[PDB]
Amino acid sequence: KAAAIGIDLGTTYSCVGVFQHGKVEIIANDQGNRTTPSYVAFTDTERLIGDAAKNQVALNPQNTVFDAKRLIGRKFGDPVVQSDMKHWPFQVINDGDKPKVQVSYKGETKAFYPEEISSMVLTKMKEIAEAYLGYPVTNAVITVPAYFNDSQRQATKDAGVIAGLNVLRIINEPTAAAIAYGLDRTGKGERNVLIFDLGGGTFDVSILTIDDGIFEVKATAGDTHLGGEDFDNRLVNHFVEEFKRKHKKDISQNKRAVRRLRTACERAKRTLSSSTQASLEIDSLFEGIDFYTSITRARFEELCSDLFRSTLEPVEKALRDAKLDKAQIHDLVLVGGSTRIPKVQKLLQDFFNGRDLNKSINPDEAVAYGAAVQAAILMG
Ligand SMILES: Nc1ncnc2c1ncn2[C@@H]1O[C@H](COP(=O)(O)OP(=O)(O)O)[C@@H](O)[C@H]1O
Ligand SMILES: [Ca+2]
Ligand SMILES: [Cl-]
Repeated sequence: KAAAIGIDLGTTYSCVGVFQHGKVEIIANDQGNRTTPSYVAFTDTERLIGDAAKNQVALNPQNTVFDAKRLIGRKFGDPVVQSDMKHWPFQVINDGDKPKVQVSYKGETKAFYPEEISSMVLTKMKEIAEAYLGYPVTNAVITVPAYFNDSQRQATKDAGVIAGLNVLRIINEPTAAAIAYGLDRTGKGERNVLIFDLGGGTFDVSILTIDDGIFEVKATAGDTHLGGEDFDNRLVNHFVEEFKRKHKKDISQNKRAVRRLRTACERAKRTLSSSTQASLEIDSLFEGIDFYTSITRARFEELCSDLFRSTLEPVEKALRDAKLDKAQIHDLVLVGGSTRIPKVQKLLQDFFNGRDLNKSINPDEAVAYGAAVQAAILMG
C-alpha cells in the first residue's frame, strides 16, 4: 500500500517525487527547495548532506565531496577518472582498481566508494519523502544517463540498496523526461522526441522513437563537461577582471575568495533568467575589500555566447545519427535547470523552425516527475 518514489539522482542536484491520488508531488527539502545538492561533507563532528554540505564548501574544500556520479561504476585507471581527478579539491585513491574518495572525518582518515557517497544522497532524498508521506519508503525508481553502461547502472542500483531501497527499476533520464510529458501514452503510430537536457555540469541530447508505447533510443550526443557551472565561471572570470580593475588586486589566487564569488555569480545568473539585470554583493571578498557591482543579461549572454551556441552541435549530430531532419521531431523537450536561460531557449527555438516551446512541466523537476510516475505504475 505504501507508495514508491521516483528519484532523479543528478550530477549536481537530486530531486524526489511521489505519485499520489492521480498527480505527481515533487517534495521540498527542509530548506523548502525542490532540488537538493548532490553533495556530502565531513567535518570534525558531523556528516552533512545537501544544502548544508554545499553551504560550507568554501571553508572545508578538501572534505566536501561532489561529482560522485562521474566516478560511479568506473575503474580507477579509467582515463575519465584520471582526468576528472585533476579538477576536484578532494582526494581520489585506488582500492583494488576501484576509486575511493578519501577525506578527513571526525578526526580521522576515511575512504568511500562512489556508490557509498551516492547512497548518502539517496538516503537524504528518501527521508525527505518519508517525512512527507508519514511512513517508511522501501521502493524506488532511479534514473541514470542513457549512455551509462552496465557497470555504472549496477553501482547506482547498489547505491539505492545501500540506502535501504529496493530499486524497482533503473531507467534512462530522457525516458523519464518523455514520461513526464506523457509521450508514453498515445499508442497511435510512432513519433520522434528530442530531449535537450542541460544541467549544472552536463549537457545531454537524446533522440527517442516511441512506437505505440515502445521507447527506442535513436541517438545520443552532448558534452559531459558542459553545464551551468561553466556559465558561472564565465561570470567569475568577468568579475575577477573588474575587481582587478577597480581595486588593483588579483583575487584568482585566494581559493576561498574565488569560491565565494562563484557562489554569488551562480545566484546572479539565476536572476538573469527572469530580469534583465542582476546585482552582485559580496562583503570582504578580498583583503577586507567588499565587492558590490552589477551586470546586464545581454552582457552575461555575450560572456557565454560561444558556450550557448555550442549546444546546437550535439543537437545536429544527434539528428544526423538518427537520420532525421529537425522538422521531423514531433516533440521538443527541454529539461535541466539550465534550460531556464532565455538565451538558450531562443537559440533552440530559432533552430527548430521557430516552433513553440512546451512550458507545461518544470525543467529541473521533469526527470524526477517521470520517475515517480513509472514507480507508481510498477507498483500497480
Ligand atoms: N533560474 C535559473 N536560471 C539559470 N540557471 C539555473 C536556474 N535554475 C537553475 N539553474 C542552473 O541549473 C543547474 C542545475 O541543473 P539540474 O538539472 O537541476 O542539476 P544537475 O546538474 O544535477 O543535472 C545549475 O547550473 C543551476 O545554476
Ligand atoms: Ca538534472
Ligand atoms: Cl533537507
